[PDB]
Amino acid sequence: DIQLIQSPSSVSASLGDRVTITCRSTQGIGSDLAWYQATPGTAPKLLIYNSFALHKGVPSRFSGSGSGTEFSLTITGLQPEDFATYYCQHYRRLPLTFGGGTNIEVKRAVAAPSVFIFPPSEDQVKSGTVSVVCLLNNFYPREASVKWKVDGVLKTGNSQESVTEQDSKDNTYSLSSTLTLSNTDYQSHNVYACEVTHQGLSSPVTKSFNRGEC
Amino acid sequence: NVNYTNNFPNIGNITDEVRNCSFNVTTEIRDKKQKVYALFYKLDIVQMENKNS
Amino acid sequence: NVNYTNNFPNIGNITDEVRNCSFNVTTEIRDKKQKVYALFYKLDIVQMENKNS
Amino acid sequence: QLHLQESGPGLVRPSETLSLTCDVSGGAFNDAYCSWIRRFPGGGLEWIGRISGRDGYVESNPALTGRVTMSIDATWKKIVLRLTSMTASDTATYFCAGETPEDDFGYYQPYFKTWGQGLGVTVSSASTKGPSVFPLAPCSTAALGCLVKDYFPEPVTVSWNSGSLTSGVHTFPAVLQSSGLYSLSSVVTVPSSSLGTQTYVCNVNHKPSNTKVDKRVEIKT
Ligand SMILES: *[C@@H]1O[C@H](CO)[C@@H](O[C@@H]2O[C@H](CO)[C@@H](O[C@@H]3O[C@H](CO[C@H]4O[C@H](CO[C@H]5O[C@H](CO)[C@@H](O)[C@H](O)[C@@H]5O)[C@@H](O)[C@H](O[C@H]5O[C@H](CO)[C@@H](O)[C@H](O)[C@@H]5O)[C@@H]4O)[C@@H](O)[C@H](O[C@H]4O[C@H](CO)[C@@H](O)[C@H](O)[C@@H]4O)[C@@H]3O)[C@H](O)[C@H]2NC(C)=O)[C@H](O)[C@H]1NC(C)=O
Ligand SMILES: *[C@@H]1O[C@H](CO)[C@@H](O)[C@H](O)[C@H]1NC(C)=O
Ligand SMILES: *[C@@H]1O[C@H](CO)[C@@H](O)[C@H](O)[C@H]1NC(C)=O
Ligand SMILES: *[C@@H]1O[C@H](CO)[C@@H](O)[C@H](O)[C@H]1NC(C)=O
Repeated sequence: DIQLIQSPSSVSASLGDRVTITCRSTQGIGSDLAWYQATPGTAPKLLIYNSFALHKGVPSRFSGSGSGTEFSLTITGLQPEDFATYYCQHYRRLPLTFGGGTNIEVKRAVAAPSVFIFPPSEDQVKSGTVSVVCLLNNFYPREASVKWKVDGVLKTGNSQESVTEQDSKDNTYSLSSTLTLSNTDYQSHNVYACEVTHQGLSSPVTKSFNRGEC
Repeated sequence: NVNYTNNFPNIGNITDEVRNCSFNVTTEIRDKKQKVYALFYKLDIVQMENKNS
Repeated sequence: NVNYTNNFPNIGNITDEVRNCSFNVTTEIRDKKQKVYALFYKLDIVQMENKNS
Repeated sequence: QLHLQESGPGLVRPSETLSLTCDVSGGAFNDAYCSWIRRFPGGGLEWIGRISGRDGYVESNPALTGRVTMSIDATWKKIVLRLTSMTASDTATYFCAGETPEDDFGYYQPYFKTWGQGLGVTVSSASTKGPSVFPLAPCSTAALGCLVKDYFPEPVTVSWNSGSLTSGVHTFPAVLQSSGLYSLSSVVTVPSSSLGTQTYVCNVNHKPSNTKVDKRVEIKT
């Protein structure tokens, strides 16, 4: 019944920065609110209750604030465990709707994506399927659009994506852009080139394979 | 309601001015509550939180 | 408090004479209560039964 | 202290009841309220109905208007969550958290103090299927890979040379397609100076099947 919208849905900062979040409500929830630090793969850990009362045991740098409808959270120092998904929850009246979930990550080592291409192997032809993938590596930030000019026409929908989490060495990601087809359609068209979009690079690098044995 | 309503002035219609609100009151006995309905003009009722109340 | 407190009389402090007293108020969610706080002098409250009440 | 651990059945057939049971250890819900929270992949968290300890009373999210049913028993360490007509969009990590019984600012405030461990449940028909391994190889910095298709269930370990888990190992998250059978890609980043000489053995293994298959990258021209 009550929709909580938290902003920004994606933000990145380095070690020891000053980070702020907001969780705006559509109805007045008084001072009833709770904040969580839900690392993926594990249960969330409570941080704030009643929108300003720090929980016991948790680090006391989570100087929460906000009252009424505009609720905000502030962090002074950043630990390695700070970078995780945050959720804002209300408990004013039923139902107990949660928040969308903001993200905090390290923002360092800006670089350009490395585009790869791998035409399907011969033993993938033994089965009635085609497995061709255009790999993306060493890029920042996460968002990127991969285009596939199939003879100049984009048969969109078959471009699957799978991004690994933030890196602990050079702070990058890795998307697996693949288009799984069959033998009756893969051999029909001529060119299968994957083109991506990014800001750190100069020109979108086109990667493809020669029509035939490659 | 009647349809033509003697539309000589043709000013409007009282819908979107009244609300048909139900609430729980107490009868002549304190230990008994009854649910009753009433028509209230929109100028007599204020909308608190939980907009459907 | 401040430290000196203008310690000319050196009599005492208002603690052990005042108390927090807090009491329930009902809320929207069923079986949920909010505590309302106040400071009351010991001369205005009496302990009936079930100590700390 | 209070510890909440739940095992339940696990994976179940579509359109079948998910009777998850949460175990309370150390404490007891003699007066507190127990709640169920499920976490979809990504996205956020959706609150499921609530149960009291002194009395048997069940709340429910209006979205799940009639699908939910809860039970409590004599001892206050056993609790069961019952869902009816469970659809195919009910994959989540069903948590188990208890409401705060008292606080400086109120009583029985429903903000979850201690969570449980939960379990990542998924629902799909045509479940049982053995993994199928495909290799990856360019035609002419490059990389290789070991794709695993139509495997069940999660997960499938990807052993890169059984000791080469050091650099460029971008094991991507598993993906689910419309066919209901998962696809999992793999890669290890290698430069263009050790190609065609050193074998890149890729011993991808699935725990219930042990799909020990050996493969290497080849450059064909
Ligand atoms: C602001 O509001 C808050 C909340 O509203 C309020 O705090 C509450 O105050 C009330 C009244 O003092 C408390 O109610 C008591 O609850 C006791 C716990 O009951 C549970 O446990 C019973 C037994 O299991 C436990 O037994 C012992 C007890 O100590 C324990 O060690 C064990 O480990 C075990 O866990 C259990 O039987 C009971 O369930 C019964 O009751 C319900 C409700 O009636 C009934 O439906 C069930 O079928 C079942 O019969 C429950 O699960 C309880 O012991 C205690 O009972 C005494 O009082 C009754 C009634 O007066 C008498 O008949 C008798 O003397 C009993 O001994 C009583 O019910 C409640 O727990 C507080 N809530 C808190 C603290 O969160 C504040 O006071 C308010 N602020 C103010 C007033 O300033
Ligand atoms: C009520 O008022 C509206 C407002 O114009 C009008 O359109 C309608 O005909 C009136 N009568 C009924 C029965 O709705
Ligand atoms: C009146 O009380 C009954 C039972 O107590 C309840 O079902 C109904 O929703 C109430 N109506 C209101 C509060 O308008
Ligand atoms: C108040 O007076 C008492 C006298 O026993 C003293 O011990 C205490 O330090 C004083 N201050 C406070 C804050 O209690």
